[PDB]
This record gives sequence, structure tokens and C-alpha cells, in this order.
Amino acid sequence: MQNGDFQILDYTGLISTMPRVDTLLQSMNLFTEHFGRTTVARIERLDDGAGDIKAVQRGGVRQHLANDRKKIVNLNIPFFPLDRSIDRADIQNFREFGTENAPATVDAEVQRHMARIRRSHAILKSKAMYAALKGTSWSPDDPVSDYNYYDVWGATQTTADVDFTKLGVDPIEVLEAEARAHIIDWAGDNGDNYEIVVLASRQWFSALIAHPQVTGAYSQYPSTQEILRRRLGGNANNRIFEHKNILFIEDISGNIPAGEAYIFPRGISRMFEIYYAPSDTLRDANQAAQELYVFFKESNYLREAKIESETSFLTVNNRPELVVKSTGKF
Amino acid sequence: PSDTLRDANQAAQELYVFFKESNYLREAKIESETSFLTVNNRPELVVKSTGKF
Amino acid sequence: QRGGVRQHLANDRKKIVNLNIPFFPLDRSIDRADIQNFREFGTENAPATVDAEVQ
Repeated sequence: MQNGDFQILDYTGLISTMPRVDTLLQSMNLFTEHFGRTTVARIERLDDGAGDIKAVQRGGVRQHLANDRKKIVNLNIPFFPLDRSIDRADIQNFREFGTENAPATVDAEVQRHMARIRRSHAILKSKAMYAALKGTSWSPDDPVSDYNYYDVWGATQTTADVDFTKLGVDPIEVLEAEARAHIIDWAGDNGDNYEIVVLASRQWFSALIAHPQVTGAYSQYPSTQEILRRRLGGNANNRIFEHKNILFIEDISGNIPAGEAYIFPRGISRMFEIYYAPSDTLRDANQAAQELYVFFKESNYLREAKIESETSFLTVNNRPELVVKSTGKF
Repeated sequence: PSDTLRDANQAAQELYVFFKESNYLREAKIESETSFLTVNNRPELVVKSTGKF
Repeated sequence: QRGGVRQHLANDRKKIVNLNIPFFPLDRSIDRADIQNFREFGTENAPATVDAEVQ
């Protein structure tokens, strides 16, 4: 590498940095994938139950039953494009920024753009699931869908608030009573022992552990999962805790508002779904959709290169009833 | 080099000639390109003369 | 919205720095007089040897 006009120097190395991308929700595998053909989907509901029988005199009048109930809904899907171009001036006289004298190559910039586009698509997909879990679809600046599942299906948001400043009150005694009772009374089918999971912001999860009740619970004899001397979840970035037949997870991504936590059960059928629609191309029109489409074009006149990527999907929550907005006070 | 994406920093040539015939079979194009500079390294060694008439 | 207009991506970042290096010398010599008549310390009678100081 060249130093001032009459001097030289030694090039040493390259340092690169990039922000973290979270994949916890992807890892948990809570969403089922459906590849459709159109941009409209249907969902069928069929709810049934029973009534009570009242006593009547013998030999006189009789009693009659009611009938069932049905509902049908429809939904649309948004679109997400992403494009970029490359010009001569970007590589005309710019050193590669790698080795000492290698000239800039179009391929390197193409790979950089590929990486950036992939990262952006992954981030968008991550944000979509977080938005869906909250009970609303993700479609910024696109009021065409803006579907609020609580309003669409008809429901209300259970709170199950908890206060941590009361050292003499175990917070779990409110979570159990409210959340688990509501979930059991609203499972809809006839099940048992549903597993409960909780997503907590850093502040909420950190405050929960420090509560005197939990510490006193495990302090006096070893048991297992030694909170005091080990670390929750080992050395992994995402801490894990399990107390009173519940699983607690910390949200590193920070998408959850600070101090808030969402409680939902596992195992329930078809609570979460995601649908993919085809792109705006003759090859894929009316065909089976794919996760992501990437295109690349080199100008036949040697004076341009362009990159193209697009995708279209929707995240749907089929049961707003089983999401509880835990809110902490400190 | 020429102002083209495939040789923006590759090397130089005396004279570039590009011939393109439209993909729709209705027009054709011819382009030429060349960039250079002539250098006189020793101006001290050239004498300029003028005279009356 | 589908069939309308598209969006584009942003640019990149770069930085460079430069640094110098120091220098650290160390020297020492040895002479005849230092071992001509002296006796190896810690030994009864062995005469002084040149290598025993170089080491």
C-alpha cells in the first residue's frame, strides 16, 4: 500500500461489523407455512355447544333444542418489492478496499447487494411474526389490509397485570389465576395440561428473577437449575427460565415494549398461519408461491447492471383470545 | 479504458468499436470510443521562432 | 401495492487509519579484565570462564 509520494507502508487487515439479526421466533417453529396461488384466502369456523334442560310436568308440554352457528371470512395479502442498480462510476477508479491494488470488481458489489437484500428480507419476516402475535397484521403505509384480528373475529384483550414492587406478594399467583384460567376456559376444544410460554422484555424478565420469593424458593437446598450460582440458559445470549411449570424467555430483539410480556399457550391447533402468494411475473403468475424471489440482469449494452427482489406474504393469527398482555409496574 | 461496465478498470486499448443490432430486427447502432493524452516530457528542449515579413 | 412502484436500497460505509511503530535497543559488552584473575562465585577453586558470563 502506498504512503506519501516517496514512502510506502504495510497493509494489515480488514475489520467488518454488522448489526445482529434475531431468529428466536423462527427457531421456535410456531408458524405453519402455506403456499397458495391467489391473493385471497378463506377461513371456515364452526362453533357448537349445548344448553340446559328445565323440569316440566309429566304428560304435558315438551322442550326443544336450538341450532348451531357458522361464520366465514376473507382476507388479502400485501406486496414487498426491493430493487437496486449499478453504474460505471461506482467501480471506475475505486480501489477494491481489500488487497493493496486489486481494482474494484462488479461481482463484489453484487455480493454485497445480495447480502443486504437477504438481511432486509429476513428482518421484515422477523418483524411480521412479532406484529402478528400482537393481534394485528404487518403492512406499514398499506391500509389495504391493516387487519386487526381482535376486531375481525370479535374478541377482547385480556391484561393479567402484575406488580413487582410488592416484595410480599408472589407475582406468579396473579399470572396463574388470570392467564391460565382464561386459557383453560377458552381452549375451545376438550384438552388438558396445555403448555404455557411467556415472552418478556429485558426489564420484565430481569425484575422477575430479583423478586425475593423466587430467590428464597431455590436458595435453601440445591434442587436443580441453580439460579444463584449458574446463569439462566447457560452462556447463550437468550436466557431461559422455568418456574412453576411455566417457560420464560427473554426478548433480546427489543420488539416487545419495555416492561411488557405476552402469555400464550402451545399445542393448540392452527393458532398461527402464514400464507405466500405468487409474484408479479408471467413465469410465476397463477403458479405456486415461493419463499423469496431474486433476479439479476446484466445489460446487453455493457453499461448497466441491475438487481431485483420481491416477495409477498401474510401472517394471520386465528385466535386472539389466547394472547394476554402482561404489564409490569415498578 | 472506455466508459463501459465490463472494462471500467481492466486495461486500455487504441480504439474501441462496438456494433449492436437491435434484438427486434429494426435498427442497428455503431459506437466508437478512445481516450488518450499526448505528453511532452521535456519542454525545455523546444525552441519557438517568429519573424517579420 | 402490487403493479405500482418499487423501492431501492441504501449505500455502504468505509474507514481507514494509520499508525507508527516504536524501537527498543539493548546492548552490553565484555572485557578481558572482568575474568582474568577472578574465581567463579559459588565454587571452591574453578577459574573464571568467559562463557559463564555470556550465558
